[PDB]
Amino acid sequence: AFGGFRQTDNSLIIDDRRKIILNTRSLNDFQQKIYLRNFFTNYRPDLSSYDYFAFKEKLRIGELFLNEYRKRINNEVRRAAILTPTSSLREKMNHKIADQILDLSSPHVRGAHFQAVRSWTDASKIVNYVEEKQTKINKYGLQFPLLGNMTEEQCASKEDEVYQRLLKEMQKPPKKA
Amino acid sequence: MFLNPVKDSEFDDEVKGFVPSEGEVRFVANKNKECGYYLQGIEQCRRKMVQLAGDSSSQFHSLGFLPCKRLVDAHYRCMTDDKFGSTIEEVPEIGLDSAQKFFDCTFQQLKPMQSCRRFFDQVVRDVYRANGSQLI
Amino acid sequence: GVWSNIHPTDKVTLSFANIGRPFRLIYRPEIFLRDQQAKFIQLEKEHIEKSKKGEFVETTSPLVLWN
Amino acid sequence: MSSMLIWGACFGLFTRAAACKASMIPLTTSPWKYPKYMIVSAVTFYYFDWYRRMALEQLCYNEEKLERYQIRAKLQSLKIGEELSDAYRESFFEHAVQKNNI
Amino acid sequence: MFNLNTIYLSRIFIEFNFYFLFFLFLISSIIFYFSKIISIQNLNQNSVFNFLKLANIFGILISFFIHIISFWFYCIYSYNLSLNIFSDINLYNSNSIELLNNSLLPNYFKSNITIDFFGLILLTLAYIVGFVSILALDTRLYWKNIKYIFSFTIFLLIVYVYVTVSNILLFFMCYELLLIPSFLIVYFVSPSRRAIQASLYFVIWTQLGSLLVLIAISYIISITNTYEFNDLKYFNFTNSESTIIIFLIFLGFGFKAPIWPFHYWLTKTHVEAPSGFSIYLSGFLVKTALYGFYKFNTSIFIDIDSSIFIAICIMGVVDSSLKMWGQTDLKKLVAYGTIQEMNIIYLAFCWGDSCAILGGILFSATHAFLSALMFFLVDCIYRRYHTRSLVEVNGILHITPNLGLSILFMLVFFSGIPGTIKFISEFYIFSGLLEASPFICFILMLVANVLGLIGFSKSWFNATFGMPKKNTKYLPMDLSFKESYIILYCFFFLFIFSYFSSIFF
Amino acid sequence: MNISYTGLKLEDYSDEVIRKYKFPNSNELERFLNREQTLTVQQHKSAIKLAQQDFFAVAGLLSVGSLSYIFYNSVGGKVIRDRIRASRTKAQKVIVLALAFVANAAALIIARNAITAHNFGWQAA
Amino acid sequence: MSIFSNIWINNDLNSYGLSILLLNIINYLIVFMLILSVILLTNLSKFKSLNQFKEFNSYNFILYSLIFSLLSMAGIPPLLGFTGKFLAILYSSFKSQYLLILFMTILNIFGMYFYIQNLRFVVKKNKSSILNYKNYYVNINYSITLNIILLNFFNFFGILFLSDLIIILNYISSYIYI
Amino acid sequence: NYHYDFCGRAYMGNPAVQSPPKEFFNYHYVPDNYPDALSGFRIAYRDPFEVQHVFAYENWEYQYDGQWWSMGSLACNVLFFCTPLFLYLILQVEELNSEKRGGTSNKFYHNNAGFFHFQIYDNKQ
Ligand SMILES: CCCCCCCCCCCCCCCCCC(=O)OC[C@H](COP(=O)([O-])OCC(O)COP(=O)([O-])OC[C@@H](COC(=O)CCCCCCCCCCCCCCCCC)OC(=O)CCCCCCCCCCCCCCCCC)OC(=O)CCCCCCCCCCCCCCCCC
Ligand SMILES: CCCCCCCCCCCCCCCCCC(=O)OC[C@H](COP(=O)([O-])OCC(O)COP(=O)([O-])OC[C@@H](COC(=O)CCCCCCCCCCCCCCCCC)OC(=O)CCCCCCCCCCCCCCCCC)OC(=O)CCCCCCCCCCCCCCCCC
Ligand SMILES: CCCCCCCCCCCCCCCCCC(=O)OC[C@H](COP(=O)([O-])OCC(O)COP(=O)([O-])OC[C@@H](COC(=O)CCCCCCCCCCCCCCCCC)OC(=O)CCCCCCCCCCCCCCCCC)OC(=O)CCCCCCCCCCCCCCCCC
Ligand SMILES: CCCCCCCCCCCCCCCCCC(=O)OC[C@H](COP(=O)([O-])OCC(O)COP(=O)([O-])OC[C@@H](COC(=O)CCCCCCCCCCCCCCCCC)OC(=O)CCCCCCCCCCCCCCCCC)OC(=O)CCCCCCCCCCCCCCCCC
Ligand SMILES: CCCCCCCCCCCCCCCCCC(=O)OC[C@H](COP(=O)([O-])OCC[N+](C)(C)C)OC(=O)CCCCCCCCCCCCCCCCC
Ligand SMILES: CCCCCCCCCCCCCCCCCC(=O)OC[C@H](COP(=O)([O-])OCC[N+](C)(C)C)OC(=O)CCCCCCCCCCCCCCCCC
Ligand SMILES: CCCCCCCCCCCCCCCCCC(=O)OC[C@H](COP(=O)([O-])OCC[N+](C)(C)C)OC(=O)CCCCCCCCCCCCCCCCC
Ligand SMILES: CCCCCCCCCCCCCCCC(=O)OC[C@H](COP(=O)(O)O)OC(=O)CCCCCCCCCCCCCCC
Ligand SMILES: Nc1ncnc2c1ncn2[C@@H]1O[C@H](COP(=O)(O)OP(=O)(O)O)[C@@H](O)[C@H]1O
Repeated sequence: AFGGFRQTDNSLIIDDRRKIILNTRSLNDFQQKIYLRNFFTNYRPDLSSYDYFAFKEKLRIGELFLNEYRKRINNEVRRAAILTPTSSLREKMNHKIADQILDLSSPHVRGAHFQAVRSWTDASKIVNYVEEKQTKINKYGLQFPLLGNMTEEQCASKEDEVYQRLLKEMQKPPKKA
Repeated sequence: MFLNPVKDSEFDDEVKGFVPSEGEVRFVANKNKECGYYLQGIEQCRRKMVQLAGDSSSQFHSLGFLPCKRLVDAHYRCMTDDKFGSTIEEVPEIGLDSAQKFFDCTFQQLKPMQSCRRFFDQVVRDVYRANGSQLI
Repeated sequence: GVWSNIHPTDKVTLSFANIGRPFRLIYRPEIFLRDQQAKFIQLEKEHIEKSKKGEFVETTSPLVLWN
Repeated sequence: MSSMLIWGACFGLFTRAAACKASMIPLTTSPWKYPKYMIVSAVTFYYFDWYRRMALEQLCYNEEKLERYQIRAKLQSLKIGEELSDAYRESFFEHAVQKNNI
Repeated sequence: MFNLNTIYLSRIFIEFNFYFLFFLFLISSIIFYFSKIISIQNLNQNSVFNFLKLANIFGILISFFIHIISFWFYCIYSYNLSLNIFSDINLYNSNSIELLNNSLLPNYFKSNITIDFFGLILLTLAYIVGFVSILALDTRLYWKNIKYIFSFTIFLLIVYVYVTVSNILLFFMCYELLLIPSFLIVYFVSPSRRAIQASLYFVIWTQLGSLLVLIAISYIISITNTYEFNDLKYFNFTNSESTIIIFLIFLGFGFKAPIWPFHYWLTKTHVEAPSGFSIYLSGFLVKTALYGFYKFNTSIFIDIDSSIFIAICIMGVVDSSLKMWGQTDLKKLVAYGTIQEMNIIYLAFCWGDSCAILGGILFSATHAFLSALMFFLVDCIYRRYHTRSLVEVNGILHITPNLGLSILFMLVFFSGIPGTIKFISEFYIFSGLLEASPFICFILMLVANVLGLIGFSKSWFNATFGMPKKNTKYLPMDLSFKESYIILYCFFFLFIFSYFSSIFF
Repeated sequence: MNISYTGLKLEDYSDEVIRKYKFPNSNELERFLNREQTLTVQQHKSAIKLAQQDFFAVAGLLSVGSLSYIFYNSVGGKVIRDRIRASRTKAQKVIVLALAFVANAAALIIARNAITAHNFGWQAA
Repeated sequence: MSIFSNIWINNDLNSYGLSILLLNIINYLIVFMLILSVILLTNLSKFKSLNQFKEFNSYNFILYSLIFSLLSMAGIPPLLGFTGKFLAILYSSFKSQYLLILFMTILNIFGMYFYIQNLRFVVKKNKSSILNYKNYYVNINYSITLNIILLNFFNFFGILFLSDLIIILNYISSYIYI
Repeated sequence: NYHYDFCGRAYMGNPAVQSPPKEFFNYHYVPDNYPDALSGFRIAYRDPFEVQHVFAYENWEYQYDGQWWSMGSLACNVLFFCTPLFLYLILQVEELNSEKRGGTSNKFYHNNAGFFHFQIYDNKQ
């Protein structure tokens, strides 16, 4: 069973919910647990242990994914430099590419910093973005060998499902406007 | 989880994510910490009932999972702060669908409690989003 | 094996990790919990009987014990 | 492993070997002391197993009484004026009236 | 395509390598004890000492091969476990796979094995550095200390239990078990007479930190009755308890992993200890403390500023780098280099569980190998030239060209040339520190990589170069095959470990 | 313990409540009871047996190869070893050269097999 | 002690500090008995100064028995005295006595060095002759050697079996109603 | 500029020739030590000055209380003494910059809820 450590402070604690008054030095183990030690120590305390483990993994993968965006845009800049002569090179770079380079700066992507200082809201947004990409991939089942593991029956069922989905999408008419 | 479908989507399935309010996160975390006993009780009682009356020839095979009803109702009341009814059947229409999904996860599909807690927390979150100032 | 066959936890962990906790809690925790809940058991029984009856008691509703 | 008798026999054998090594005498000296040590170790360790299990059982039983002492000791340890406070008044009356069944 | 066969093979390999080592040790010890009335060497060709040496060496080597295989299995298992957890997004589906234990061998200490990348890196370091040190201590073990041939096997068993256990108490006990064998080695195997006092200094200095860590563990256990190392997620320590725990943990583990000002014992022990045991000490015995500090500080939530700890680490780095110049003793100079590298590694762990841990682990590995190389070179110099002082040693290259070449390439590797895990670790740490505090990063880099580097290189260059005109009748010949291949293997690891999978780094 | 079927009557509970708390199919109940929803205990046992056999084979091969190499290449100096091998018979030389390599290679191949999941039934297209 | 609707819950065993004190006393007595048995096995007149610790520089059994006994008295982790010291610190933490822990640690480290410094004197130029001569030969007592061996085994492996001893001591102390 | 006559407080060896030391600290070995016999076991006589230099620093000690501050240069000694505080204050200023910007701060981050780096998390039946 969890216990507590005797407190020395002489402050008074008010619990409006239970309508009682306590003293910090007089708290027992359970009262200390209820009043002190309750603070949160993770981005999403509402999630269970397994759910927060998944959240942590998705956050790590999202950080790596933003770093991959930065690496890809840098590689595209290198490709542009090699293919296009210096004349008109900056004229062509003053487009989507330069805006993306600036938008993927250090505050938005953690290149080599020890920690990406993100609020819990920012972590939730990154995990949601990763989950959106995962859903888009899983729609067509592109994650069998990479980013996933499945049995033979699961693979066959996924192939059939993706075939049906592709057929329905093809049969759908073009979007207006 | 925490993903909303796109109403006007070019393709069949598209989802946009959202972040729940800090008040909602605090409420869900506090209620889970306070009522975690009931979820473990639900798991253990489900296993116990399956063991006791799993066989078709068992006398109590027709009363399956009924004893878990008290645990489920107690968990619902603990999560909802004894408001919005004293039973799961009294769940509001906003969370009725999520409650049905949770029941299918737990008793029909017999999926892991890791999975079914997602639907139970979805019910709680739906109630909290519907009310807002009523729970806090 | 034999020396630790008394308890699933290892002997060193038993000797050091458990400080001040009752041996009733270390061994046979179910009996400890049931003794702790003795009165709550009868309260829950009365609540169940009343619920079967017309009356519904909200004071003891939280007492739904499984261990 | 699981047999305390066999564990004690092995302990006695190794104790005899270690004693021979420490005394610097050949390990074959006084051969009759090997079975003697094995038997003595097996018997004593078997008895110690039984005694440890008995002591654990009796300690578990005594803890029930010790809980009664703790509850009553806690009430008597209350500082002056706290025995009629809302946080202890009902328990104090329970222990001073309901349990006054002599 | 990942299947349960790989999972069970990984678990079985990890569990059974420990029992392989334990049974080898048990059989060797039984033979040693029951073959002779008195457990000392018989000075003849038919002594059991040859068999014991063979058994120890080629138990360590075979267990190292099996550890390579098991580490690769663990890497695959962990990568696929992460993929399984991350990939599935359906709410109904959840990864809940339960494994049933084998019925052949029991779980040692009734504990379920848990393995991590840092723990397995530490175990690999244990294997390799122990192999090098045992190869070194052959000339030291003679006729009354042969019983210490099993010291490195005991170290391997202790480290295996240390890194393959999910119990806080067993973790702490394994960490504390390392003192007795090391003290006995220093006391009974060190040729120099000052080793007697060096051993006492080592014992007292390390035991002060051991007591600090013991106080921290008592705080954790008494407050939280749990011991599983994972139930701490559901219990939060108050601010006062957390700050006390972090301070105690940091100071206690820095007593072992040398930090300023607690490195007097390290200098004394390195100077006055066996040349073969100093390799093991510097390479491995100062990194168990880092591993324990990482585990505890990542398990506990800490709400205090780490500026004080960072300042302590940087002060230690600066102190060691400045003092490098004034050391004419090669062994003491290498000890100061060890202090510097260990302080940098410790600084790498001052940001909780941030990305700095990867750089810290890589720097721990590279420092282990580099310190092993440097201490082995010092050992060769001392053994063939009967002195390890710059004033008495000069012009090594012109009489022992291979040794001089090894010294020069060791200096090049220590300089941190690109293409080496040393350079990679420096890059990680400095890239993080530049954004953390760029001016502090500049000061640290300047000091360590200029002033300390110059002080370190002065003595080694002066020893390697020159003209050995003194005592021409007593000059040595060259390195042996054993020494040459040890140096080559150190260089090969330092070079090729940069190609290890980047998933874990 | 008040959590039991005693005292429960289907009349008290509504039809929807009973349907909600109705037992699933017998196959689903058996899978849940035996914990074989995804993998079977026999599959676990077979995997464990294969793992133990592979570990034993790998360890034995490594030990045999290492000891054979040591004893064959630890007879003396270069000249002594060369002369001994020259006097060595043809088959003895063949075994001396091949035993250690074959043992180590078999161990490494057995190690590689587990990580390489070639025996997957989806190979098609 | 917690109250929930007049139901007292006690997760603390009051009869535990006395058990820990008894354990410490027993451990110290065992280690003292080990060292004194080592002394009694030899000639008593030799040992009269801390310098005379070198006189223990005799055959391996006596030498290492003395070394490990001194380490156990100091409180080195694997040995027996560490069990008592660690459990005392654990109980102090349980009772929330940080100042008592501090003073205990100061005393422990000072005493640890006090015990350790004698290992320096244990070093001797040659092998000592501290055994009494009987029938023209040194008298080695098999019974005392066996007792020292049992004490050495328990000193080395007390951690493994400490749970049983702790159970027995708590069982004995529980009879006290305090 | 450094000369022995005019150094005063920056000590160094005197340039004048001196007779060899009669007594000096020397190498000592543990009793019953096994000799090191690498490369034929050839030992040369050690130079007294070289041995004295080898063992001088280990035995050097301050003669009187407070000599450390005065020896060498007082300003450099005080700067070296105050170095840890300078480092700590620089770190605090850099942390001020970090706080006001939003970059990495000096704290024990707890992104993982006690989940160690690539640890194996499994359950058993
Ligand atoms: C499920 C369980 C699993 C767990 C395992 C648990 C079990 C663990 C134990 C396992 C072993 C079992 C042993 C059972 C018998 C134990 C009896 C007993 O009490 O033991 C202690 C007791 C000895 O203590 P002690 O002498 O009283 O102590 C004196 C103090 O030291 C004080 O010393 P002191 O200096 O004052 O005096 C020295 C001593 C000097 O004297 C001595 O040397 C002592 C005596 C030694 C010789 C004894 C005679 C041997 C020959 C005949 C044996 C009887 C017939 C056996 C029939 C077997 C048929 C199948 O002085 C005396 O003479 C005093 C003692 C007087 C004589 C006592 C006679 C006792 C006889 C006991 C017989 C036991 C077997 C009966 C079985 C019956 C079957 C129907 O008896 C013995 O140990 C007797 C010796 C037995 C071992 C002999 C070893 C050397 C010879 C080996 C030959 C091997 C050949 C075969 C090879 C096969 C492989 C290739
Ligand atoms: C003829 C005897 C043959 C014995 C065969 C082996 C059978 C078991 C031993 C039974 C002996 C019974 C009689 C007592 C004789 C010894 C006392 C004595 O004075 O004899 C003088 C007798 C004659 O005197 P002498 O030789 O002239 O004088 C030498 C002095 O004794 C100086 O000698 P020394 O320096 O060599 O002494 C050892 C030295 C240093 O000794 C060591 O360091 C022992 C290393 C053992 C290897 C395994 C360690 C693995 C560590 C992993 C981490 C675990 C963490 C757990 C958390 C809590 C912390 C432990 O001192 C210590 O032991 C102090 C450190 C203690 C560390 C505690 C380690 C606990 C590990 C528990 C076992 C783990 C098993 C896991 C696998 C199974 C899972 C189901 O001495 C001998 O003949 C040699 C005795 C040397 C020790 C023998 C035992 C070593 C091998 C142990 C293998 C089995 C594991 C241990 C558990 C055993 C059951 C409880
Ligand atoms: C984790 C920390 C743990 C710390 C442990 C601290 C203690 C460790 C060291 C001491 C332990 C006791 C060792 C045995 C006694 C010494 C004498 C002896 O037997 O050897 C001489 C004797 C040597 O015979 P020999 O060489 O053939 O001839 C000798 C002379 O020529 C001829 O000899 P003699 O004619 O002059 O005398 C022969 C007589 C000599 O025997 C004696 O006179 C024994 C002297 C000691 C008496 C005190 C024993 C108390 C035992 C209870 C536990 C407390 C132990 C306290 C120990 C330290 C106290 C300062 O031999 C016997 O009969 C030996 C029997 C020994 C067992 C006694 C059991 C008494 C139980 C009483 C209490 C029962 C519970 C009541 C509950 C109440 C509830 C209302 O040894 C043997 O025959 C066997 C030697 C090899 C196997 C030894 C097995 C020892 C097992 C110890 C178990 C300890 C408890 C369980 C573990 C607890 C922790 C988990
Ligand atoms: C807090 C506000 C700060 C901001 C405001 C602006 C800065 C104000 C700082 C204060 C400047 C005026 C006071 C300095 C007096 C000298 C130091 C002293 O007291 O030590 C005893 C002084 C030194 O004796 P000694 O070192 O034991 O004997 C050496 C012999 O010369 C034999 O030596 P050697 O021939 O072997 O050669 C060694 C020589 C050469 O040594 C070397 O080559 C090795 C490197 C030495 C260090 C060079 C300085 C590097 C930059 C320092 C950066 C510090 C940052 C951390 C502190 C930050 C604090 C804000 O070593 C020396 O440097 C010794 C000379 C004295 C130290 C000069 C350097 C450090 C002074 C403190 C600077 C503080 C700057 C703070 C601002 C930083 C920027 C934000 O003793 C004497 O009086 C003998 C004469 C020595 C030459 C004096 C030169 C004239 C100085 C001006 C005199 C008028 C002062 C009026 C004061 C008015 C009331 C407030
Ligand atoms: C129905 C019951 C029937 C029972 C029948 C009786 C069975 C008797 C069995 C006797 C076995 C004797 C084995 C001796 C082996 C000697 C090996 C050797 O040479 O080693 C020498 C070595 C070396 O000794 P050394 O010191 O002389 O060394 C010589 C070497 N130089 C020269 C270098 C010094 O020492 C030993 O190992 C001998 C001493 C130990 C002997 C241990 C014997 C254990 C016996 C256990 C019996 C258990 C029976 C259980 C019965 C249970 C019934 C329910
Ligand atoms: C209840 C069961 C208990 C089992 C106890 C196990 C008993 C172990 C006994 C060891 C005896 C060692 C000496 C044997 C005789 C050697 C004769 C010789 O030199 O001729 C050369 C012959 C053959 O040499 P070769 O020239 O043919 O070389 C090829 C070698 N083999 C056959 C191994 C491929 O014997 C040997 O070479 C055997 C060497 C044995 C020593 C090995 C030392 C390495 C470490 C292992 C030691 C054993 C521990 C257990 C295994 C490891 C842990 C799992
Ligand atoms: C470096 C010194 C020389 C080397 C030896 C090392 C010895 C010192 C080891 C570190 C000890 C901890 C120091 C930092 C403490 C930080 C927390 C703190 O006290 O702040 C007030 C803390 C934190 O307060 P707070 O203000 O942050 O929040 C709580 C505020 N109230 C209570 C009002 C609500 O306040 C306390 O609760 C007081 C705790 C004081 C504890 C001091 C004694 C510790 C005893 C155990 C360790 C003893 C080790 C001895 C080793 C041997 C020495 C020879
Ligand atoms: C050197 C060969 C290595 C082979 C790989 C597996 C090694 C496993 C560890 C063995 C340790 C030594 C024996 C211990 C015996 C003991 O007391 O063993 C005692 C225990 C008994 O366990 P329980 O009592 O709990 O049932 O043995 C075991 O648990 C299993 C022992 C190993 C079983 C496999 C044997 C393989 C034999 C290979 C023969 C060819 C080898 C050729 C080498 C050149
Ligand atoms: N250890 C030393 N300490 C101080 N000065 C030294 C030392 N060794 C040499 N010198 C200096 O070297 C010079 C003498 O050179 P040296 O090689 O000894 O030739 P010689 O003594 O024949 O003149 C002097 O200036 C002397 O001060």
